[PDB]
Amino acid sequence: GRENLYFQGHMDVLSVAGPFMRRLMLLSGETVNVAIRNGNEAVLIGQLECKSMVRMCAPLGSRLPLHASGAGKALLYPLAEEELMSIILQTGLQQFTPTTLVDMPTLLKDLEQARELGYTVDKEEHVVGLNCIASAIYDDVGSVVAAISISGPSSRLTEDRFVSQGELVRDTARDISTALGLKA
Repeated sequence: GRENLYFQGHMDVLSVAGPFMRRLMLLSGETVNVAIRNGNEAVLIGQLECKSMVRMCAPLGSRLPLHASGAGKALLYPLAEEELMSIILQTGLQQFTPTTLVDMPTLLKDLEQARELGYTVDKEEHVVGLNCIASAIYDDVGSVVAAISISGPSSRLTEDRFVSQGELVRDTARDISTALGLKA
């Protein structure tokens, strides 16, 4: 079912996300990605690149770590601690950069913060020089079905912009969730 990469629910998120991905790319100036959970990794299924020659440009289908990428963490923060414990038992907490979160308590502390703010921040935890800011997309029952993120060079998506961009990503995710809920 939803464990299939081509699951219709995933495609439904893509079908309504277009307009919002466009607005987010324009307002943030960075590449916008849509990821879903598959095989205990975050897989990029939608993307809209920004126009800058230097940017994030992983291909669709790229598989990202759930505990170390912004997109991955956005798929994790809505989950109950028991499910999180289950996932990590199987994936482990591979270190990708010098600051990756590789301990369960720090990871949980970070996800609790993202749940309070409605967005997560990945500051070079996956790829050196790449910051990712992401937020969960939810279905009619409040379950997380996907995540949207802006990803770009750490020198451009700087710390002084995390709050303004985080709120824009959260609002964007919120609108996608709403659009997904419409019966057209």
